[PDB]
Amino acid sequence: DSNVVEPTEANGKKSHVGPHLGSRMRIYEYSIEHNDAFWAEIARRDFYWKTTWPDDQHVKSYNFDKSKGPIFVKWFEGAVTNVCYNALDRHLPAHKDRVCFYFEGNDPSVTEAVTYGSMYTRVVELANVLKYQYGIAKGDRVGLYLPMIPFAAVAMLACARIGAVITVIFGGFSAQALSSRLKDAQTKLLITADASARGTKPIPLKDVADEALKECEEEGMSIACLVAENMQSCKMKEGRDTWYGDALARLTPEQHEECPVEWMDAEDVLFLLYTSGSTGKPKAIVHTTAGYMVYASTTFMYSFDYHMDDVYFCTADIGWITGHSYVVYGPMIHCATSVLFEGVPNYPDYSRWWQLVEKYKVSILYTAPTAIRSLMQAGDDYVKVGNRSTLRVLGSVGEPINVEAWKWLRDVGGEGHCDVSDTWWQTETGGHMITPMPGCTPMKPGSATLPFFGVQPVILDPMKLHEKQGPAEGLLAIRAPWPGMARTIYGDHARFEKTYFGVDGYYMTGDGARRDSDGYYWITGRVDDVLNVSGHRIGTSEIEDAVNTHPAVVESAVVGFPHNIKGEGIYVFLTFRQGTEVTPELLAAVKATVRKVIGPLATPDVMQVARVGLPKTRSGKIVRRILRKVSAGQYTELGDTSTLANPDVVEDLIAEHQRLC
Ligand SMILES: Nc1ncnc2c1ncn2[C@@H]1O[C@H](COP(=O)(O)O)[C@@H](O)[C@H]1O
Ligand SMILES: [Cl-]
Ligand SMILES: [Cl-]
Ligand SMILES: [K+]
Repeated sequence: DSNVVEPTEANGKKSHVGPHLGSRMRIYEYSIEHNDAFWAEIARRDFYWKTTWPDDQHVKSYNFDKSKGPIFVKWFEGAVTNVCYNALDRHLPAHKDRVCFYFEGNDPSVTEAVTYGSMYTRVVELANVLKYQYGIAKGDRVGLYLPMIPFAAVAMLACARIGAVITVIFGGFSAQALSSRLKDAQTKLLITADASARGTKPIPLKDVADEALKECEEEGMSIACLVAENMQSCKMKEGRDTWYGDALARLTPEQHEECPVEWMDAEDVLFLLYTSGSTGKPKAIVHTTAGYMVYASTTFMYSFDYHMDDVYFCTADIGWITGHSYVVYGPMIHCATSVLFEGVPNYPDYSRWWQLVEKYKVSILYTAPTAIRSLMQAGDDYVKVGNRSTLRVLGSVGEPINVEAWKWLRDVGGEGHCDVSDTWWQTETGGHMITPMPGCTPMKPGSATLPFFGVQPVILDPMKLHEKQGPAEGLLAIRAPWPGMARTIYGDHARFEKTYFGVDGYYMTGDGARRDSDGYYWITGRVDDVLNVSGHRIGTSEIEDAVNTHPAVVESAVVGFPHNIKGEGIYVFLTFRQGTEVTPELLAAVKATVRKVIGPLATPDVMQVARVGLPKTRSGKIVRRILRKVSAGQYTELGDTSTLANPDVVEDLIAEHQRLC
């Protein structure tokens, strides 16, 4: 095809796989036909095991078919390992002087090169604080509410080292959203920081944590709080709250040097990550130890073709799966040199990421289509002042990338001497599932291209629910297990089977897709009422619930709409009680309610008042198709109105939307 972009010659010569698609397809075919041997050989080559699994030929067991029994997946069962030891200890002493993180703060005068040796010291100190001052035991839950600073990685690895289970709460979440997660995960300890800064905006962290802990205490939980000094005179509750500096001082000197490793079974839980579904409140996706460890690290190495002479920079936050797999765990297990950045691409100005690229000789950069589009809007002058000669791989994650942004990323940001890895995956898959690999994969802008090693995607007919062969469009599903797959939903396996295994034999992704005549996949987006807003998965029912907590609100309906920067924006239709004085202030207060309940990531982009009411059937069900079409200006595609109790409303909905948009 004419839209194919060939991999660069230089990347082809460097590739772990090889210089042409045949090289990839050789390994892929083996990884499907000899799936157990493939993963056993990868596992043996790339990771330390205290104890190996008993049989290379059977490293997985599973059931994808509800009629046979409960759904389950296990990998490397019988093996013993530790994630911290693989990310940190095994790299010493040879690499003690290698940089692990080139850290930069929001303020560009705040910088630190943190070596693997220094990370070991930091992690050993914290692990001992958790063990001997908090009595954190194997399997206990620990919450993290942290900015993108070295201590965030340190805390994730320390918890891994002692077998604690982390649940990371994105620093953008509100106090109520943090509290809900702490309660549901039953965390014994919260680790946070005094505060951070994003651009000119203060990011309170401990002050937010204070309200959240107060909420948890009103519900009878007892949660201790350990606070890192990032910027302060934060309110510290006596007996509950400790400064990390005061904890460090209570360590004996040899506890700055040694902390024993908890040796973990393969299916021991590593972390819980709360994720939005189509219904109900967000639920925690459960990842265990060995299979996730293997999958996240192996995708890191191949999807980005990471070598030891590469310098890697992922712009994603630890509050999301991308920062778990591709900021902390994956990169450090392969002993990568990474850039860790606390701030934003536009502070001090829009050259900031390019200043980081040139300063640290970044060769692999992993970011999001929404960020690329904002840089595009900002103007190319902010890119072209920077030396980009070291870049050779650029990655895109979290939402579909339009052809214009792809081309701009590669030919402006990467100066035309870069391969682009558009990686499709989700929280539930642990790691990349469909992705280009640099040097060996011809690229089609906008396509994730081919399945990762060991992955068998399919297109299911939305009607017949069987596999469709050849070029086809339908539901994207995976027909076989891979080591990184989530093992359950915390406390709700029933919902897990319902959500992902409604079609016996398959993992249902929740995404739509088209596979073309070359076998390349094109992901079309969620097929359920889940939005991807600036790359962030968020459920429409959660936003409606938050909107409806305002006392003036009678009812709301939330839909996504196309957005030229964010990919998808948040559109709110709502009705107020009779007599309400509707002003921009009131609308702003309803937005603030959403931001208090959830956080700024859920901020409504458009608020439309249904002066006559929402379109509902005679049974009271809101007809969401009308609202989706109206919010997108697709006035001609509204569809059926014959089941509306109130067909009079349709004219107003269009009229008002035209007024606004
Ligand atoms: N490369 C991509 N192309 C298209 N959609 C993506 C891509 N990566 C992530 N997504 C979307 O993001 C969802 C997962 O969000 P999360 O679980 O938060 O990582 C997927 O189900 C997709 O809808
Ligand atoms: Cl040990
Ligand atoms: Cl290497
Ligand atoms: K996403």
